[PDB]
Amino acid sequence: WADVRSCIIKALTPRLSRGAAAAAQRARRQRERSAPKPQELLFGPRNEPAEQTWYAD
Amino acid sequence: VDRWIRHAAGVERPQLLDTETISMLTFGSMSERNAAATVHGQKAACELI
Repeated sequence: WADVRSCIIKALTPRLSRGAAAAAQRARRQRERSAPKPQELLFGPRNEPAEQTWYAD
Repeated sequence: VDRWIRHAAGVERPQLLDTETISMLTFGSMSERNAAATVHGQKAACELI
C-alpha cells in the first residue's frame, strides 16, 4: 500500500526548493563553526534549530 | 618562531595568563610596571605605516 503521496515524498518535496540549498549552505557553515574567542563574547553580536518537522507512515 | 621573535624584540612571553585574567585584561589591566628611574618624564610615542 505505497503511494506517490507518501511520507518520504512530502519529506523531500521541500528539499527540492532553492531555499533548501541556501539553508543547507547556511547550516553547513553554521554547525561547522569554530569555538568563539572571548573577544566576540565580550563585544561581538550574539548567536542564536529547536524542533523538527517529520513525516510518517 | 614566536620564541625567536620574543627573544629578538626583548619583550617577554605572556607566560600563560589565565582565561579569567584574560577577561580581566579585556576588562582593563595595568600590565607594564614602572621603570627604574625617569629623569625626563613619562614616555609617549606611537607608530603608523
